[PDB]
Amino acid sequence: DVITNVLVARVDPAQRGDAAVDIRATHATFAAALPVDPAAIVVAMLCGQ
Amino acid sequence: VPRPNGLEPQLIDDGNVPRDIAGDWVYPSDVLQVSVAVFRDYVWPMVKA
Amino acid sequence: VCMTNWASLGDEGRGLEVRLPPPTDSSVHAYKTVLSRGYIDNAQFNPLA
Amino acid sequence: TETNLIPSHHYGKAFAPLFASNAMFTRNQRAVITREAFVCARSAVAQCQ
Amino acid sequence: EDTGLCTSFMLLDNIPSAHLTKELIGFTWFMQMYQMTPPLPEGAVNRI
Amino acid sequence: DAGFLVPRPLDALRQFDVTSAAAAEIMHAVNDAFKTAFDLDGALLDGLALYGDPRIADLSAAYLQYGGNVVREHVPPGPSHIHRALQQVESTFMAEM
Amino acid sequence: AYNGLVTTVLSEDAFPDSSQSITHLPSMWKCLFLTLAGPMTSDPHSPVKVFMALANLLAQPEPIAIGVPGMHQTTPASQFSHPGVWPPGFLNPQLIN
Amino acid sequence: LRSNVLLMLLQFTLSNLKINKSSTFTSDVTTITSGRMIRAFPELLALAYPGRAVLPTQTKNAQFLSTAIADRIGRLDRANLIGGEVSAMVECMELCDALTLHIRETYIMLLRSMHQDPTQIVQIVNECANNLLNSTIPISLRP
Repeated sequence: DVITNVLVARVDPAQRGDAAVDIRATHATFAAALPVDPAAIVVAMLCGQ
Repeated sequence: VPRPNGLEPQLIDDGNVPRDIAGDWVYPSDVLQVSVAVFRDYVWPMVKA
Repeated sequence: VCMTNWASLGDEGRGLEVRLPPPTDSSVHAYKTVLSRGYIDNAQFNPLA
Repeated sequence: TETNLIPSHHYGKAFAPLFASNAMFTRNQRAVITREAFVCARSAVAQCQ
Repeated sequence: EDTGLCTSFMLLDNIPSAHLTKELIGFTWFMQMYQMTPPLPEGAVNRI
Repeated sequence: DAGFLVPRPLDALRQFDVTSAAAAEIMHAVNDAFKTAFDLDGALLDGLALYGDPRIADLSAAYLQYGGNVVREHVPPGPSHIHRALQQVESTFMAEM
Repeated sequence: AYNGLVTTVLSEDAFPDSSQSITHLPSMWKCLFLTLAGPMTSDPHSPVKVFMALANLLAQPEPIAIGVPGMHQTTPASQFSHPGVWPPGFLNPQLIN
Repeated sequence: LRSNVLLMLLQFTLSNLKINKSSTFTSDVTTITSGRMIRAFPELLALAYPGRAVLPTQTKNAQFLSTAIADRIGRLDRANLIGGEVSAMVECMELCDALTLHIRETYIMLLRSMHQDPTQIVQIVNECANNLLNSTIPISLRP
């Protein structure tokens, strides 16, 4: 059930003349993978009143 | 196509056979566009007469 | 002659008009919107577009 | 040796700058030309004899 | 990469046609007369 | 001449088969007629003219789950008003060009 | 809120390198902070990117049979990005002794 | 002569070991072809497509060009995978001949033989490094 891709189809794939998958397919993950620093999240999780 | 012994310079039919100019033709637009250098010197002077 | 908003009196509205000249002049500069840039003169329109 | 070392870690750091480039296959790409030059020389000598 | 017509046999004309303009005209219409470079080369004899 | 199925009243006007490279310049100069009229800022549907096929029909979004499932969410436009106004201009041009 | 348009993932830099073993002390503080900031990210493989990040470390203290073909126990935990690479030991802990 | 001819056709073979690269296939807006997507190179455009010629007077080389089939020009079958990226390959009908084309296709074949998938290159490098360094290759379609 974990989502692998997210695709935007200009025409639904049964009827498009030449396959043109959305370019976001090429990316390794399913979206724009911004990195995050886990040693910076963990400061805000343990502190913060 | 111009003929050598004085025979009038005729032009090409639809079925690629040289028929004589002095008649009544049906130039399609596309053809006129690609032969106006030879329309203006051969068949259109045979129009003004 | 189609001269859009010739009798307007309100405000600027939208910067867009089809001011066709009367047919005594040449009405060719309003039919070169799409595929007619650079390769065509200012006195002719492309019939294939 | 160093006291607290991990031999699968110290080689992972020392062999790091080797395989970060595709210079490992220059010896591989050179072989596919030493083959094709060898057959087109053996078929060039023995077609003259 | 090549990015050109992958040919290797150029149609050339080694003997040019005569640009005769006084006597006997209309026999030879150069393609270039109308301002176009002809696709097949024009010459008296065109070798490959 | 193929593609989407809209009622086309301009049809005797001679036009060649518009490929994907030529439908960019049609789609670019239509979304440049909405950025000049309504003077929007930002994209306003012009993304559809810089990559991919411009002959879009029934734009839809979908995500593929790993277990052999795909959830297409077809989002078509509802009532269209300027296109309803355009199709009467395009059917008056063929009457009085 | 904008999941699917942009997913935040854990950095490929704050992962413990798989050559390093868990006896290295500052290579488990990178793995402790990875688990606490695990569910914060919206990356749907952040279970496997957290679980295999430990299993890269103790890969000779506790040797295990990572059942996905091509991925070895020491394979780094930024490789597990597809749902086909989720190891069958992780999906069911009865396969782990 | 045989030893000299064979050393000339070796230079004919080796000078043709290239990769055919696709330039841009711009559509033809003029009325000579009208819509069939030719390949706009500058003085080679009128030398690659003899079908697109203007034949004003019946000359001997224009008598041959009158039999040119009008649709056999330009691209025929763009095989593009991802929308918005470069196409994989195209099938055009330019002036190129068969003998040179055959040599070029063989050279493309050779490159294909010594090429492995990204699930094989990472299985070579991690085995050429004795799994000291194991690396991640993303699982998304590199076309």
